[PDB]
Amino acid sequence: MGKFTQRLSLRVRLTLIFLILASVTWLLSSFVAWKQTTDNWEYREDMALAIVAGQLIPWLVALPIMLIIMMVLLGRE
Repeated sequence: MGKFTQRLSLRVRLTLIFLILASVTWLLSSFVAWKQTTDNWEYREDMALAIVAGQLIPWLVALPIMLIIMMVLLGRE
């Protein structure tokens, strides 16, 4: 497998998607754990308009990342 040899943001395909997918899942978990309060099994914790934003933030950024991951293989995203 490659990616590590190239280490230029992105280059390979299929592997990077899985890697990022796992990274996103882990990130989401870390985010869920990263609870905020004051100043500036579980699954669905009682919250008004925060959990959605927390989940959305990484999603909005991850979405393009995935596209870029796949696009990089073509030549450029």
